[PDB]
Amino acid sequence: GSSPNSEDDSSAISTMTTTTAAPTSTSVKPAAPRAEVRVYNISGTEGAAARTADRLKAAGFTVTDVGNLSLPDVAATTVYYTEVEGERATADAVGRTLGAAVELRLPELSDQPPGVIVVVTG
Repeated sequence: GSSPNSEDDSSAISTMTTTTAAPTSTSVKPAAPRAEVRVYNISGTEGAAARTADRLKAAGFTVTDVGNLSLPDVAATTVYYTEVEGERATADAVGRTLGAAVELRLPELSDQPPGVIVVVTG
């Protein structure tokens, strides 16, 4: 007999999604060198003097430069430091490496040496 017929027609809906990326600005700033050591041999002798610089730079110190220079302020094998930041630490170690008289910023007034110096007499 009589059967119910389809009403009209059913509709449908939907949505659409979008996205966007954005660039990130990242910059790095240059580093600042701390404290340098420099081995001065006053008379010129064996490289055992420069050996203090070698082990030191390999220990993780900034610059270790070796040259022959007449220090008129020293009269004995002397490892000099200044007390800026902690420069006393490196020369306190090297003074024992070389086996020399370790001294404060006293040669600083006498001659004015750069940073920390290791003076060896020969």
